[PDB]
Amino acid sequence: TLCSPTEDDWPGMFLLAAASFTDFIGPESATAWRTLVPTDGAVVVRDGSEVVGMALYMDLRLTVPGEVVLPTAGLSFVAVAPTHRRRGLLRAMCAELHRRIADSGYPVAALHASEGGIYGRFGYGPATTLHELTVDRRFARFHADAPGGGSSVRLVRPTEHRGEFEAIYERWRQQVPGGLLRPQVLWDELLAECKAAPGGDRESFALLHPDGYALYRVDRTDLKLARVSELRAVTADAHCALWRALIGLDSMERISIITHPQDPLPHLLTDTRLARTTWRQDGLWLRIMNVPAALEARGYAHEVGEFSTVLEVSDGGRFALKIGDGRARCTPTDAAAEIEMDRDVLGSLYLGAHRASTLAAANRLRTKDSQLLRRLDAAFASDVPVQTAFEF
Amino acid sequence: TLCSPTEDDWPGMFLLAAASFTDFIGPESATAWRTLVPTDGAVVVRDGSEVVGMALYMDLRLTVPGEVVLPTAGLSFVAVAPTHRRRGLLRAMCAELHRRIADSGYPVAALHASEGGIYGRFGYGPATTLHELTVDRRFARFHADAPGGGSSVRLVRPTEHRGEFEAIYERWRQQVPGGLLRPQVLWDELLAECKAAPGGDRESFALLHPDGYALYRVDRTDLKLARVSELRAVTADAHCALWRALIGLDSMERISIITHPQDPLPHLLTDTRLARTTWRQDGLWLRIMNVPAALEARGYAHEVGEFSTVLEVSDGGRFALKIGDGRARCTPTDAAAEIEMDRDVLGSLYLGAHRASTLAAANRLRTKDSQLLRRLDAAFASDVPVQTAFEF
Amino acid sequence: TLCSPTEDDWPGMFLLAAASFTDFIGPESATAWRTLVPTDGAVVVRDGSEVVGMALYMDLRLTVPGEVVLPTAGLSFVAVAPTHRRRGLLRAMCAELHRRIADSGYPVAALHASEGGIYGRFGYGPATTLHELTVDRRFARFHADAPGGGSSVRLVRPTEHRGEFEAIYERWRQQVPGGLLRPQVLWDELLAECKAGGDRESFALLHPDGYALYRVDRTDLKLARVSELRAVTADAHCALWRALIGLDSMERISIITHPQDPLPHLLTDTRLARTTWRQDGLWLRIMNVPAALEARGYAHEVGEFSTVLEVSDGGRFALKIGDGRARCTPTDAAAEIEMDRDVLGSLYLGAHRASTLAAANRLRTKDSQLLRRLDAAFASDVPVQTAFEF
Amino acid sequence: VTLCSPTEDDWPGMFLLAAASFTDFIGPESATAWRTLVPTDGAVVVRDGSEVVGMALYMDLRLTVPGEVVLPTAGLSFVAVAPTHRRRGLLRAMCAELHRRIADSGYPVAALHASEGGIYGRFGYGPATTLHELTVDRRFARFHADAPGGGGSSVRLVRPTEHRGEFEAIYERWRQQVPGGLLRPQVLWDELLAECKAAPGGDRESFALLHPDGYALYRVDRTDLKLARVSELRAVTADAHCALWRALIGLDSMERISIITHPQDPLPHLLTDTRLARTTWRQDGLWLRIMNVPAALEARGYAHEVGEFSTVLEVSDGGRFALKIGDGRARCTPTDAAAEIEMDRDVLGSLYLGAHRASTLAAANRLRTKDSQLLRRLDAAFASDVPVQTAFEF
Amino acid sequence: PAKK
Amino acid sequence: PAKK
Repeated sequence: TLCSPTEDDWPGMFLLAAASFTDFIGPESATAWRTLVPTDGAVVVRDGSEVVGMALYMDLRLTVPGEVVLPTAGLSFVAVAPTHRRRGLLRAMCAELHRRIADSGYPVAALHASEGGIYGRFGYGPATTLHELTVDRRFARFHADAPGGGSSVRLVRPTEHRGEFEAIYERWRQQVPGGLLRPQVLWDELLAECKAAPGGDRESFALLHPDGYALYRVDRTDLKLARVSELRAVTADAHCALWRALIGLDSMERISIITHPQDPLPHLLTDTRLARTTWRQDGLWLRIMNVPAALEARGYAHEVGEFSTVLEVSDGGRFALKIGDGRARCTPTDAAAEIEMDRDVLGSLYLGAHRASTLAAANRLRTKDSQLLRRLDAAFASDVPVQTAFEF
Repeated sequence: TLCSPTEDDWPGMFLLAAASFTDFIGPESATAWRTLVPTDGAVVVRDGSEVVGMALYMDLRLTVPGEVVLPTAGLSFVAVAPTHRRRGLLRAMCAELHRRIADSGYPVAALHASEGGIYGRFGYGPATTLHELTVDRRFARFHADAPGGGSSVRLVRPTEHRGEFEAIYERWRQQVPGGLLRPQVLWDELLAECKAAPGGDRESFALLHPDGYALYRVDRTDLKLARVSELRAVTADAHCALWRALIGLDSMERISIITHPQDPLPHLLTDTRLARTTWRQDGLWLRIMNVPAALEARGYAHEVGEFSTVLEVSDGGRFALKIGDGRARCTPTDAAAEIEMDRDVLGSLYLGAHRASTLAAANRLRTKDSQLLRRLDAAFASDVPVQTAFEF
Repeated sequence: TLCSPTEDDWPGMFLLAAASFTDFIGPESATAWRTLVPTDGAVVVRDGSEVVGMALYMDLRLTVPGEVVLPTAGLSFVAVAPTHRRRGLLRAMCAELHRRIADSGYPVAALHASEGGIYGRFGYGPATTLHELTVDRRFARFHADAPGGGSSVRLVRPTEHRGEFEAIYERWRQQVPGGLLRPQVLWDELLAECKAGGDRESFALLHPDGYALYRVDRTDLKLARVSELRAVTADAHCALWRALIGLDSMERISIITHPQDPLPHLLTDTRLARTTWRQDGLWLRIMNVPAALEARGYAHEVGEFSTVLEVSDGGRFALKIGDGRARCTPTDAAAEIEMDRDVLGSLYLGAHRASTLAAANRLRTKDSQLLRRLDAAFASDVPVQTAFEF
Repeated sequence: VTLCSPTEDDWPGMFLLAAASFTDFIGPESATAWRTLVPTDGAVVVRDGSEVVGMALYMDLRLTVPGEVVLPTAGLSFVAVAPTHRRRGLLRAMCAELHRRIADSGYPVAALHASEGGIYGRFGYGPATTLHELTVDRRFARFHADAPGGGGSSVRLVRPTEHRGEFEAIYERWRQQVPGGLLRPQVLWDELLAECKAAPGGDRESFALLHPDGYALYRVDRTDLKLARVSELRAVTADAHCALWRALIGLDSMERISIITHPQDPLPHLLTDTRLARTTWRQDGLWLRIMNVPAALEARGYAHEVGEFSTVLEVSDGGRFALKIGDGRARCTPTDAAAEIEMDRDVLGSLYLGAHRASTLAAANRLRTKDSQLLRRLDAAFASDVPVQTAFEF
Repeated sequence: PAKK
Repeated sequence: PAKK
């Protein structure tokens, strides 16, 4: 049987979590994140009795291009016990939740993936790209053209300067596509991670600027590496100044960060190659729930000319689309399709990470008119580069 | 003293090469590539006597966006002896050659870099991106939407099917931006690499299609890896069919390739993540010699509207630029600059690898009007994704 | 900007320390180490406010050749914030402390380096040499000549036998060039480290004339790291190694020791004691050139000789050496030997030969006989060792 | 099982034993060149009964010792026992016979390079030199202001085979003025300059850096393409040494430069950061056995710096010798007088070139003596003015 | 960095 | 793959 969990079902859920997720934050931490789950925003499958499958969405706020902020159902905590595997439990659970997500009026739903081959079938496409840059800071000399050739950056204890990080991040997320609202309970947990753990992670330090900050710490195994967990920069000045400081860490050999494909750091240095890209992976995954609500709400490029078409989502209806002067009108229709794609393919397009020509070349979105293909690339392209906010 | 080498200077040059380049093709091979060097297209520095520094360009043909083919001076074989290092020899040699390149009417000059921090000062910017994808082929299952769910691909000895690879590659290079003409002497050398080496590289195999081919071989250390050295695909059918075949190699665990950031292979599979990006690096580097000749010859996006501006190259004059209906008129001027950049920054923009907003965010190209910044991104964006042809 | 730290500045300094040093002892431990820093021994740079630069010296007692004990300024805790680097902050701080150290009357100052390239300009030269031996103890068999071939060595908990290690160390440091006095607060902090998710339990091998502090490595469970081996007699040294090679659990035993350690010669295979790692240990800046040279003992073997020594920006002196003593007095006479201040630091304890430095042109002289005489005179009878990191 | 000197027919069987017992076996062709240095009755073999199951030999070498004095030396090498005939007594029998011949041939010293450090002590061989691998990360390497030659550089990049004469003249000068130096006959220069070419999928091509008073042979490591291994750095003057290292450090292609050198190499002191010259490996090099104590000790040069002093020295099972060192030379004749200093024969080997101090050996109890003043004087006397080096492996 |  |  499938149903909404009572209070009594939570102990069981945490066991399943602990057995399924190696990075399971823990019972007390998870209670903080469970405030973000709305009434009937979580489902469990009991064994006829113990819990054998679960899933839930949280109430997030995703920033999309043109600085517009959509409500987003953040899919998370999804697991099926090894004893009840390959039995229809995920399919039954991932529907139902999508029924509840759609009934609550969420234009989009989003997740972070544990494997990239599970989520495509449920209409989730990769929407942002993660991009690890590792800099050998012994050789890193800045370009003459880089800004700031007194220092405004400060080295501080992260816990002592909570409020400044909130104000900076609040600015950040509102202007950057892919940004998420970070409620108070998530800051509680983030500043709790900064403290020195007993025989595990080392102590976290912060570099603070008025327009930005970096959270970082030395890696436990590699003592000469500094893992920057989070760099939030609202101005280019802050971005440059924060990296000037990071490269000033004379203790370290290497500085690593998980950032986005258009991070300007390689161009800040004399040698572009010194900021080696060591690891690429898909970050945020999107399933567009309400196609016209999602497309209308999004901003588009002024530069491209006015154009009209009809778009089909594979088992998801068919929609007239007119884009012009950087905004779109999208309405349902029975008229013939000029473009066809699976629901996930629209997700990848939506924040502008993946080009429609690349997807078309793989035959993932079909269209006859080649001129209409080029106009999708230009239209769905994002002015501000796309970034990944935080995992959930 | 600095001068053009006589026949007698070549023995000496090869010694310097052998001491400088670990991947030095060898005296007999290099004689083939030396047919591509034009009269007075190479310089040597003698010790007052033995050769202590050298450089040269070859006569290449680079394809640029809008399928247009520019003559290009391919900088190569550049070295300075460890005994005569930090003495002004590279600066004196890299000028002079640029004098000869400019005098012969080459709109552009290009190279491949041994270190990324040497070339920026001489006006060379990274123009293409290399992108190693490694696929675990045991898990790689194709998407329903992928083409071809008899086989037209054939497994053959590369040397037996030279002429078919030429015809395929000739098609390829003419349509893809970053493509290079491959003269007969380079095919001679490529098919000579295919043979089994004595206790080194293994034997090369070929997968042949009418619209494409793949050259590959098993790695010497990792026997379960197949290194695809070169995949040339003119249609999406060929691209898919060639990878279907490659993933059919039941012997191997992994297939790796050095390709471009918009290679559609991840979208061909069910799991996008199975095509892991393992290595990113700058490929082809461009120095624009004649700014208006280079910009006028290039194609531009129809989609973006008509717009005019004035562009300054740092110590390289100042140019009026009007772009509209997918073509540009560029002429010298003394009028004030709306956009300013170092000569290398134009190189990075030219094939459309790097966005002007990313470069501007690093303060590498300066401009006041933000609307003019967005129009450069759109205009210099390439319709066909940019690829790297072959090293030289 | 530059001024001595008040009581409120220390919270700021430990933040700078923990950011600059991965091996930072912590606030509680650094307060114990601070009792060795004198009044006006520390400097800070404040941003004007928060502290962005620091440095200090500790009151140490360094043992030099001829078993002579010198007051020594122990430079440590030197750090410049990553925001304010390449800005003259280190240069300003170092010059002020050297002014203070000099005016206070210290003949020498000393430090342990995080990088080898920073310290040569400030007058500091590598004095001692660290030398890691790693013995594959499965194959280790002692020579027939090895001393002591019931055992006098006991296996003990280190915290239970503090007084004995103090007594043994106090003997050791007084008779060995490079030996440092170890006050009560550093024994407190050493015996705090013995107790055991990180480092494993430290054990002790106790002899009347020596001790060995060792523990099993956290990653390599078949390796025992000897953190500290202090031996007064040769009997002690050998008796301690027999016991160490006694450890059946381990495959390898490792120690950070000195180049002239007699462990290889104790074994039938000298090659079994593999020198894995080599590095400089203690660095020396001679503050007062005449005071340092006259306080030192020299080799009796060398016959009497007289010369004129110049330090680059540290005076010129008539150097008379004979009968294992030196007179060092002012002069304007033509210089016979010239060197930078750090070069003398490296000669001082006797680790580096003047021939080796002369071959790299770090000390110039046109008389080759004087070069030979310097080697012989400055050589230390007892081999040079490294006391402890500070 | 009978011991006897090999005939011409036995060498094929020796090379079979060589190839089985030595992974780094130069090969038959090379071994036939090295065999010109093995004098008449220089080799012995042991047969089963038939085939050869044990072998040993010595070469006619010339070792330079302190005070620039060149002693004839028996270079022990090619020593092998078949794996089927171990723990039998064959090596003991063979090494006993060779040392008998070396003594009758009038060699003051015999010498070898080890394959294990625990086999050779009981046959009277002690480690005499020390090998020392420095590894400079040349990206960070910057030379000190005081370093020589900081105009046109005198160093040239050359193909090693094209300038044979120049490397012979430099090496001949080097070996004569440096302790541990060995004469390199023509046949070895043939084999050394045959190695410098490129091999089929094996060792990469060797290059050379030539100075008037110095040279340096180097090649890129087959596995580490960013590492240049310096096989051989011979330098006469201090200028030649620095000039060669500036060139080596000028290899922009490479990340690291490594070399097997000696403990007193002045390279670290040539840089601004001494710590950049990381000693990555340390091992015993040349091993010595004193055959005739009077001829060896008298022929060596000693430190002028120490005053005159006399003593009596015992070698464990090799007689007893009065010794009188003073004014650079030393007198040494056999005697029955009570020993003041005792040591095993290998311990004299180690002291001889001057790598190891007598204090160190004494602290270990390898040499015994009551007078500590006599102990201090031994260090001083036997210490070498010119640092000890390791010429080439044999 | 969080949850699943 | 070629030349330098």
